[PDB]
Amino acid sequence: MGDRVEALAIFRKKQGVLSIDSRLKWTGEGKTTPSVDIAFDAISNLQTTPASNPKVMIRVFIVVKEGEDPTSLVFHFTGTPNARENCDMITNELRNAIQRQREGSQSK
Repeated sequence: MGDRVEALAIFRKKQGVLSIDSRLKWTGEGKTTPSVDIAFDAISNLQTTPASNPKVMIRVFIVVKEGEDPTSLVFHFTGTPNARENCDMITNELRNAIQRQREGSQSK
């Protein structure tokens, strides 16, 4: 909500739109259902490409959202025309909103 940012990326050889609305939601190509729906409470941290890299990507480290186990997902913006710019847009709002939830969930 407001943190809504879009950037398509390749998730497990799937090139779809990566969206951010309180919950990090990535969706595959030609799909109405999100393939990566993980809330910020299930995002412990993430690693993104250092900008100066042809293979622009976004990696997310998932905390265990009751129901599964801790995992790490990768969204390759490498196959995206605006990989880095959207990657930054995603990462910045993503990381900001992810921590934003932590502010009211944990003491720090």
